[PDB]
Amino acid sequence: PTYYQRLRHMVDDKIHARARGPMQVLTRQPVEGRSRDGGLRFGEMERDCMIAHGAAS
Amino acid sequence: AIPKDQRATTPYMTKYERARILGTRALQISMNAPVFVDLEGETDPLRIAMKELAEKKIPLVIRRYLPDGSFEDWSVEELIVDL
Amino acid sequence: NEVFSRPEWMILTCLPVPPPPVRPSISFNESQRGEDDLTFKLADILKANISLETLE
RNA sequence: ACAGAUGUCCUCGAGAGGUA
DNA sequence: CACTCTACCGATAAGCAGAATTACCTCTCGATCCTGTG
Repeated sequence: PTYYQRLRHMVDDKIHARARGPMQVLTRQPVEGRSRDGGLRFGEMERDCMIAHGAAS
Repeated sequence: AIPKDQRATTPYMTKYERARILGTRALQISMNAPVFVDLEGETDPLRIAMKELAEKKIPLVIRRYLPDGSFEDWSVEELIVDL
Repeated sequence: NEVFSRPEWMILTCLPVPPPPVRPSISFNESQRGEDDLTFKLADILKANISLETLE
């Protein structure tokens, strides 16, 4: 036997998926946060990795 | 300007060129466009594009731009596909 | 530049105002309306200009 | 002569606590 | 031949300005008065 604890992080509270959700007002870009049905952020690292991959389209 | 047929690039097809022609042909076949090969029971546009490229039956022209601004046109059928 | 950027154009004599899309108004809470900081600053500039014109 | 209501998303700057 | 400041650049020494990994989750607050009025 070994003592084990259950942490507060569960997959049911972290799974997200968006497809043409709510829009913003100023920048007209997807909103922030999972609770607001937001979208994932494409950072500069992802951009330069895709540049290195050569996928311009 | 176009370098006549005293071209000096490579007589083979690069990976980026292969991807671009495959994507363009896949999109064209996905839309209602003529196919110049025997589908032979294939229904995915990308696979139809590869089948067309197998015997160089794609009527596409590659325009390779020199850094100065000149460009030479290379036909798909005359480009060796070794990759 | 002779046509694109002259030295005498470096002094601001006419100030364009951004359109409402540039500085939109937030929803605030229920039955509450607020304005962006750009709108308040533009109103302050207009008030200062009017005061200067009247004082002159 | 005529003519009484609806259109879907609102915060925003911050602060704190954490996950890789 | 060095007498006095005149014109030149070569060091030294303090003041500014920027900028600091990426992505994600949750809560919690604040968006205004009073001297001056009829």
